[PDB]
Amino acid sequence: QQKSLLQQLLTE
Amino acid sequence: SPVMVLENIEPEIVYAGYDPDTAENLLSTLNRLAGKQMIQVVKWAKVLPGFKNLPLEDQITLIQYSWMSLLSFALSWRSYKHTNSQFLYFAPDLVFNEEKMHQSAMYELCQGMHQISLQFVRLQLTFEEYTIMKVLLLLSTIPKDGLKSQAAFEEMRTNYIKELRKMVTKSPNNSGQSWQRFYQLTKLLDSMHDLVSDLLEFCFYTFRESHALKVEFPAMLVEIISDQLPKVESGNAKPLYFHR
Ligand SMILES: C[C@]12C=CC(=O)C=C1CC[C@@H]1[C@@H]2[C@@H](O)C[C@@]2(C)[C@H]1C[C@H]1O[C@@H](C3CCCCC3)O[C@]12C(=O)CO
Repeated sequence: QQKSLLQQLLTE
Repeated sequence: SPVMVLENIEPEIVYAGYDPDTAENLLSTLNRLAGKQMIQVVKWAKVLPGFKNLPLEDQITLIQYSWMSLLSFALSWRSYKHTNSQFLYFAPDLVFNEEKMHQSAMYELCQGMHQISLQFVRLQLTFEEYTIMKVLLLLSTIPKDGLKSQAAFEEMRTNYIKELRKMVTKSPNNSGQSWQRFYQLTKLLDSMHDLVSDLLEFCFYTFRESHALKVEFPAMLVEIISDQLPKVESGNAKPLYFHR
């Protein structure tokens, strides 16, 4: 439904 | 040599923020601690040689499969360094062992984690060995039908295994027993699959029955377990062994 915390941390 | 990089990128210690002294409050506190630790695990993996170059999808898959092995392994290291493995050093403000557990299942999970820590005392595990073994645990479980960049993963895994073997076998501290030691470290990594299987089964239960049991999970774990649980349940999880 939205970007995961795991994905956001890996791509920030 | 990734060993030099590994010492540099090592996460710092996080506090639990402990207190009512009940099972549901202990479990909720531990789960919230796991969420803080997970932030430092992801930042550690982000700047990890080899892993940093896999597709985003593969990086997510690997972290979701191995988050438990990473946290229980780091817990065993802290327990060893700070208490000589007498207690489980969850955080500086949350230190205990099996003797504080009254429920049979909770005692056994606590004991299983303590037994890994005691194996660090028996081996006199060094920081160098620990950091490579920690990387090998991130690369210990893959999807049944493999990853997107399966070959690149296999290359990086074989390289980390070789870095462990060369480091152990070439050290003068292990003369006369270096191969025996290497095989003890690889057996300890295989035995991590057995412990983690049990910690995950209790975790999946407390997650499914979270509301009924009053066991709280942070957002990081809610999202991770939500993706991991259907993969594990469907048999889409291939643990990689050294001696099995
Ligand atoms: C990841 C975890 C957190 C911080 C840490 O430093 C190390 C770990 C590894 C073990 C991780 C831990 C926490 O989430 C709590 C977990 C997930 C646990 C495994 C499960 O088992 C029980 C244990 C906790 C110790 C005493 C016996 C019961 O708690 C867990 C659970 O299911 C609660 O819902």
